[PDB]
Amino acid sequence: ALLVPDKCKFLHQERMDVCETHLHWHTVAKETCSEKSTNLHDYGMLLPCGIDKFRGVEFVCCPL
Repeated sequence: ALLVPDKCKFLHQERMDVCETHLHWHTVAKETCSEKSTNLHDYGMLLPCGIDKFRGVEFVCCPL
């Protein structure tokens, strides 16, 4: 479980049809925080579908 601090927002994204890399998900997360002028505070991999493969990510974006 992730603590959500200092008025940051919690976001999850999950696609049954998708089994992708950590590298993929870290970018998605980072591009989503970035897109709203907020930083990626940290993240977590959802549903292992293989070595370095997952179907989702949860993450925390904080205000600049």
